[PDB]
Amino acid sequence: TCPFYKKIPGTGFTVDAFQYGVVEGCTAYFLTHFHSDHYAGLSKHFTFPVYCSEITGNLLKNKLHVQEQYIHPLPLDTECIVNGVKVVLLDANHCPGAVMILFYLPNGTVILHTGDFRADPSMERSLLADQKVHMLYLDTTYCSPEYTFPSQQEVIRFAINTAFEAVTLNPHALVVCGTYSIGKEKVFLAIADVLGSKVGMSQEKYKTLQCLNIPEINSLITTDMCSSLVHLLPMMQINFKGLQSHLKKCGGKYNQILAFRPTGWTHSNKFTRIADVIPQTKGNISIYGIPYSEHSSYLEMKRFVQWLKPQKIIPTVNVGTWKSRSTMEKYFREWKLEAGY
Ligand code: NI
Repeated sequence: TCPFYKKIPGTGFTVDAFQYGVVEGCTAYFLTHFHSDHYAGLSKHFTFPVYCSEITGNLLKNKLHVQEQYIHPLPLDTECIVNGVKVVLLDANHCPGAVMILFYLPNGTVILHTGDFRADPSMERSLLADQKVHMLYLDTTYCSPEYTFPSQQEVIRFAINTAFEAVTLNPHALVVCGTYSIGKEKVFLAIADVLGSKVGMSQEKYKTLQCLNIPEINSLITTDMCSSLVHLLPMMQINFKGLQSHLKKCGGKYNQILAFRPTGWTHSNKFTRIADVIPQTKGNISIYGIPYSEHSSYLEMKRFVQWLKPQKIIPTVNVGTWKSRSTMEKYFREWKLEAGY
């Protein structure tokens, strides 16, 4: 059944709750972003109002064929009325079109639902600064102190310098980048930009990217693989078997692959710096795992919450085990005692 952490009290609303059938008493279904664990259940047969960002609405229409009459896109940073309740969508610094949702309940309670987010100090100067938030529905994906990772900027700097050096040493090297969802477009776009290439990809992936309102996108991507030296493939294909196979397909245009797998966290982060990352190599194939995250680190999450000072926190991730739930509740209490709220 629909879990309680997907329901917004005092409303008829649910958040990211499309796989339970008809949720009894739900008058409006919000969708924070277009990732499959969140949209699971939507299709062209859905006949209830869906509230979301413009970008998420483009992907619902074009990829899932949800009918236009049920898609209700809202602008960001704008007070809107939904079934009689004031809401605001805020940028979540996750993947394209990803939002956080502020609900202003008739009784005076204010609720923030983060969806999936990567907390950032810039959020401390949004419409969040303007009033008190009583309840926080929090993306706790990396809510443990072992989860450190570098800034997105440091990671992109590493990838750009690595690719540029490899291809300048060998003009017959191909660069490959893995993907299985929207998000992390900076990795492959930044590398293509430094090499003066477009990124080549499948028709299905090109269609997905043309939904994202990225400026000058027609200048950066293509379905012509032959004219491109940065290829996107399914993340599943980013291994030695899959990459050897792909190299055969390029008809001796290339004699070397340099591949990037943008992982979330991997336990080489507890020891190794970004400057010190090395690839796995077999023959003329090298694979780099790079820690490009679109979720908060433990420290970024802690700063956000100690800034916001909510009265109650409801985790939305890692809620399935008692040991996880109990550990998270211990960090929340530490945070509150250290900061004094
Ligand atoms: Ni997500």
